[PDB]
Amino acid sequence: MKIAIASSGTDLGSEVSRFFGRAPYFMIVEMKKGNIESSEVIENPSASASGGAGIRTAQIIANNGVKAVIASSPGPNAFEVLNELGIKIYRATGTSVEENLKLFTEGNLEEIRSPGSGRGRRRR
Repeated sequence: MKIAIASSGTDLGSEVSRFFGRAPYFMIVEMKKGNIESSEVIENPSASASGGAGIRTAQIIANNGVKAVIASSPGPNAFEVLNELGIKIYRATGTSVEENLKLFTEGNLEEIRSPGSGRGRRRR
């Protein structure tokens, strides 16, 4: 279970920045026993040059094991793929990264998912 805070700046000034679209600063938080065991931050490579990018960084967020993605992208665009992926989507109403961390440990924020193995209806 890894919690990833979109934007979140790089220190303690960018409180969630604003929205999640091309934020070249996705903070990664590998929580283990309710105690952040690793707090790092990865910046985007060329968010202002490649063709059709920004929300494409999501594919990479899933390759990092980020089972949690708290962001505030404007529209179901990002939440659309994160859903077809199978990861836990999260919404960032707006508050701060420091508080967001302890906020995920209490399941305060909201999350959305999309299971594909429900209602067992086998033919036989």
